[PDB]
Amino acid sequence: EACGYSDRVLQLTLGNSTITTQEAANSVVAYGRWPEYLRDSEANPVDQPTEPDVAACRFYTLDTVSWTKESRGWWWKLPDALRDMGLFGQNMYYHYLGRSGYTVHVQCNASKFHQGALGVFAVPEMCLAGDS
Amino acid sequence: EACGYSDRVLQLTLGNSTITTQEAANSVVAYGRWPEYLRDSEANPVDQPTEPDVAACRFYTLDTVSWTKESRGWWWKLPDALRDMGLFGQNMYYHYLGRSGYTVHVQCNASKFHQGALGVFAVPEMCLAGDSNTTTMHTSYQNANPGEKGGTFTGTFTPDNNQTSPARRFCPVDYLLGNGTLLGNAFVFPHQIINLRTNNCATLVLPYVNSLSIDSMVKHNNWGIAILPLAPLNFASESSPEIPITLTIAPMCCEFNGLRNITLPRLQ
Amino acid sequence: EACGYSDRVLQLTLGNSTITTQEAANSVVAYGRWPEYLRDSEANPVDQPTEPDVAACRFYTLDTVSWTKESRGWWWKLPDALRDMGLFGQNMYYHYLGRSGYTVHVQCNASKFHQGALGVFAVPEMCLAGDSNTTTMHTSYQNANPGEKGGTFTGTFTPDNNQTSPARRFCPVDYLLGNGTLLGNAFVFPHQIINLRTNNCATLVLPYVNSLSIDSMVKHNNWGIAILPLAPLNFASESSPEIPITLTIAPMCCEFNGLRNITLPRLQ
Amino acid sequence: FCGSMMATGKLLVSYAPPGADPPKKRKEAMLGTHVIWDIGLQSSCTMVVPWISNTTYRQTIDDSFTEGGYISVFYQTRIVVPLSTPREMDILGFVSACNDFSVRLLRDTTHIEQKA
Amino acid sequence: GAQVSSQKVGAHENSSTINYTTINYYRDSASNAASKQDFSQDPSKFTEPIKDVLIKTAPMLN
Amino acid sequence: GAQVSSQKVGAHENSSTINYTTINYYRDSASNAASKQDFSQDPSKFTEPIKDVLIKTAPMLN
Amino acid sequence: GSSSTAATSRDALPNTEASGPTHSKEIPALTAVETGATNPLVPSDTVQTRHVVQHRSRSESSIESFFARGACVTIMTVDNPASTTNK
Amino acid sequence: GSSSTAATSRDALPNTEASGPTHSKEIPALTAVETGATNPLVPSDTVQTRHVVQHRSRSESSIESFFARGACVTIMTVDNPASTTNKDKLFAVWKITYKDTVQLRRKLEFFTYSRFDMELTFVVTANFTETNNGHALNQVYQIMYVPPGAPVPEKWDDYTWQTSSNPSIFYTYGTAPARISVPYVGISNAYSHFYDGFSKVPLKDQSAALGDSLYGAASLNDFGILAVRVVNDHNPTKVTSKIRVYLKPKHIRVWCPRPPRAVAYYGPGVDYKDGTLTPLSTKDLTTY
Ligand SMILES: CCCCCCCCCCCCC/C=C/[C@@H](O)[C@@H](N)CO
Ligand SMILES: *C(=O)CCCCCCCCCCCCC
Ligand SMILES: *C(=O)CCCCCCCCCCCCC
Repeated sequence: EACGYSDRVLQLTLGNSTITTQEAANSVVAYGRWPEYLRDSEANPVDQPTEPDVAACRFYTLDTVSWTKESRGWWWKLPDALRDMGLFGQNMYYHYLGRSGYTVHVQCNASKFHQGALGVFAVPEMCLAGDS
Repeated sequence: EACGYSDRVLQLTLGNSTITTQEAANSVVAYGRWPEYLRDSEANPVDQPTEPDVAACRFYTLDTVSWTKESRGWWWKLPDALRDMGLFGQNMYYHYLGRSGYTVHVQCNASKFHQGALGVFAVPEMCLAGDSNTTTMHTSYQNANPGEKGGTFTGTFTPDNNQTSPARRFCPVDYLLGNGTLLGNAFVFPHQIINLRTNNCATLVLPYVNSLSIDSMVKHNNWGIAILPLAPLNFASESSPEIPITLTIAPMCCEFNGLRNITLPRLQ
Repeated sequence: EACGYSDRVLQLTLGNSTITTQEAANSVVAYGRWPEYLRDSEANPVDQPTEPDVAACRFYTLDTVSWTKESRGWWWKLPDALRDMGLFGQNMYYHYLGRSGYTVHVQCNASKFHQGALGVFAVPEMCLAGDSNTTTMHTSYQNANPGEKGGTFTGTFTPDNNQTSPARRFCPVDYLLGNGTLLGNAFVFPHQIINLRTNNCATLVLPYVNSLSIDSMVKHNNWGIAILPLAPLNFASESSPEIPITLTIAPMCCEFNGLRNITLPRLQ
Repeated sequence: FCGSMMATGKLLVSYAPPGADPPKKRKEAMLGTHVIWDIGLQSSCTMVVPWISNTTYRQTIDDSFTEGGYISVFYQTRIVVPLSTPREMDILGFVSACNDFSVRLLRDTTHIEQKA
Repeated sequence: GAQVSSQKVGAHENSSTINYTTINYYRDSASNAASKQDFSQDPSKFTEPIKDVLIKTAPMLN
Repeated sequence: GAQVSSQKVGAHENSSTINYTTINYYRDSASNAASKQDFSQDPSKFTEPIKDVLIKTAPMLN
Repeated sequence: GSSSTAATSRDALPNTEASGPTHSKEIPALTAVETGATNPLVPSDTVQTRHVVQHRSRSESSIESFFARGACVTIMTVDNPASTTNK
Repeated sequence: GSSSTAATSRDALPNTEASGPTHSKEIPALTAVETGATNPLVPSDTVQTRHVVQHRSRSESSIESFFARGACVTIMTVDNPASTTNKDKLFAVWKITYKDTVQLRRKLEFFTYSRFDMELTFVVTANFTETNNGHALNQVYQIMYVPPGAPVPEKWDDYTWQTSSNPSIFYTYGTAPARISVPYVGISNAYSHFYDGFSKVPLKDQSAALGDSLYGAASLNDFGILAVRVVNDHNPTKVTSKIRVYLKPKHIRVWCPRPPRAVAYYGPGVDYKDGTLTPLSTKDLTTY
């Protein structure tokens, strides 16, 4: 926009939470598919579903980790990582079945004099190798 | 363009070669004239001309020189500088006559903490002054034509005194544009300034200029590329800084006449 | 033409070169196909091709050989034979790929009192037999490609016996077309006969032939030019007569792809 | 280019079709298909290796006859950085196929096995 | 119930589209052979999964 | 999808054109049998490859 | 009766278009992999190309074609001994 | 539904026309072979002919008709020994080609370039090797096609025989000879019966041995190989089998004709060998 608008500067708003960013490389939508509710044609469980909406469909900030010359990398699993997050974890544990999409926002700022590249990946069914 | 497009960011493509730049001060087209083939109304030599096209009309990168606090300036001549460049030099030597335009791209990057200004000039018939005070117009063919490595300017005029065995070469003094005229005025000539704080390089699109429709590329040099430090290189606090100046040039709409056996010049 | 025109008298003109002949037996166009540029529907390499035109598509005259009572025959390979010929060889070596047709003009005059018949043949993929009986397909790149001077045929097969340090070269026997087949049948191939009593020469217009639209001119030779004495040279009564056979060839509708640095082959 | 924002530079990415001496110096590399990459806001630079071959198809194995040529990289000018900044940085490289790209003659791979 | 289709013809003899006839003998789809009459799709969902559509001639980041 | 053609009939019985029926079972042209329905061409490109067309009643060389 | 018979797996890939020189503000070669996307570039974007009619196909690389082959998943061992054998 | 059905290969040759006497300036009989051309003459041009309705055809001499026959290109030998034997179970590996045998090769070689769908037919015969008396249950052969680049088998029973991607034919002894069709698989627009050049360019600046390569030889591995084995486990009594491969070129096209191979073949190239260069026999100039 000659009016000002730009790829690097975004504002995300979900429920009572809002995230701002002046230095972004645009945003990615997995397989070009935006999160959606379960359609009647594709539905399985016959009972009236529980849709928490704004109470759970908002932004939870996990424990901040430290990046250093020594760091080999970090990993998380969904929904596991959010299992203890306010009303979302409560509704997840009270129900036998549950389905959910996510807006993952990884924050990491520094300085024009710092170097480095973080490879941020979203992997379906991320089965990991054991220690035995 | 609200869409993104900008003066500082360009992409030049000729034949199999492409040049990109994120920090340019636009580009200059000598005398507002874009290179072109020889028209029938203006043609002289009656024989079917040789037009190498993509084989020669592409980007050749010459030997990279070093810019320092001490540097007085550098100079090159066209086509001389490209005489040994792939298929372009081959076609130039095999033919009696030849004409060509050029896209001159002078590359020189640094840092937001460096200082300095490179005055990049395209001079038609750039005749330079000799090293002798006892004789004149005596500079030898070998010395007048350095080829790809080009020549350099001096802050001081020091006359060749060896009357017996003369150096027979040029003594181009910086402030006098190496030719008897004041540098401050070189700007009347097609040019661009590489001001470290503003831009990475200089792009000059040169047309075939001359008293004739087509001439002897081996005997005569149509354009002279002069690069002088308008404002001396300077960095943070380092007493002896340094940065490279890489010069990439591409022949354009170039054509040749009078084909025969290859010309083997006495370049040494 | 009641106006004068005739089969025996021709004038060929390519670029800056012109060939005349008052004693020709017409001219032959291989497989009825006149040389042509690579069509879009049949093209492979996506890059803008290099078309030298008049600079390369002209007449080059190779080293003149001598025909005598003793001569068993001569052979050449294209493009190999023209590899060192002006701008054509230069463009061939600078490019990965290249394709070209040819106008082959074999010159050989004598006198109404001389006898003899030269069988001039244009052979596609002219693979020749080696000098070894202990090993096969062993003829070295250097020996398989004589360049302009070409090679020659032998009335007898004499095997390279030096197992330790092999000659690694061809042993082309005349009556077997140097390749395991009977000479008497070589006529199924595009050709002309230079019968001293009837004509001065042989003109063959060859098209680009091959399993591919375009290929490696340096690694692969598309055409083979074989010249054998069908009927032995003979004059008046002289026991050891002699007459020259001059071979002039011109590349046609030729084009090149995959431009890079010049290829410097190990030709010795 | 994974180096710092304060770090400038100009690199020369080259592609030389087979048949000649594999480029060992900018001079030779500059003579073939190439791209002069200028480091700035636009973090990355893409060089397209055009389909330039004698045969309609190449072999998925090392073969003199179906050889593709040479891909080399060089310093057009030189990586320049100010004080208080890292004089050394890493550049990551990625490869992918253009829309004109295809494969044929399905076969079993050597990249995996079952000795036993 | 015969299903007639076109063969994409490779190396033609010194001998107009050529066809091949197919007929299903079984009641269960699973029993059927592979048609090979398949469709291509644009890689977009993987090569350009970004929210804001990208124009190659312009600056990716703006 | 059946392809019906004519048999060039040799030795006829003491028994009007006779025909034979052909049907392609496979999707790949290569799988197909040889039609034998081939064409002839004039030897010219080999027997008379000369630039200037030649008339047999007249002098080859003139 | 007889039933006879958008981009097909066996359709010819896109033709290469003739491309000339360029001196513009448009920067195809320049980009930013950080965004998660892959530069949709083609030969004609970074070099001077000739016009080429493309005949090649992705027929054999299709999901069905890629797996359209019988593969060994196991070797079962059975037998039939003499009545007498103890085993 | 039903689809029913310019000069055809099987069309009757041109009729001979009635020709009378001649006293003219027209000279058909006279010519000049030097021009490279062959005199298009016919009986009626040099002699008095009667009218004849021609029924004869060139049907059987057409390119397809000429090659429309299954030809033996190789004989593969495999076996199935007794578990105990010290020597390895013998499984066959053949590099696909038409040059291991002479007959079909000479025919294809009447031409420089060729194009065609290939039909491979496999005739399998087995037999007992030892003056034994024990028997063997019906054998099942596995003919695996290993294209250039794919893991070539090292053992009659190693992981490669899984053929997850490669095409394999599981033939059952005593049953109608195995058969499969193959398209025009050349990396070129046509098969090259002859290649007047090399796969490598000897570069001065580079060591002699490095730039070296075989004359007339292109892809070190043109079309991969045929790996054959006996699937059945080692049998107390040893049984040796032989696989005869019949090659037939269908839907075929040929370019640039050549003179047939006049002397004994000597390797995959055009090379001839001493003592075989005298094909023709003694016959006097003036003797019928
Ligand atoms: C299960 C059986 C699969 C059979 C697989 C066969 C595929 C390989 C066929 C290659 C055809 C080669 C025919 C002769 C080509 C030679 O003339 C070449 N040197 C010429 O280009
Ligand atoms: C649609 O199929 C009508 C045309 C029928 C053609 C004859 C079918 C050939 C034999 C089919 C019997 C099905 C086998 C269970
Ligand atoms: C066109 O073929 C319609 C007529 C069909 C006639 C019956 C076909 C006979 C059996 C064919 C099945 C094809 C085998 C895969």
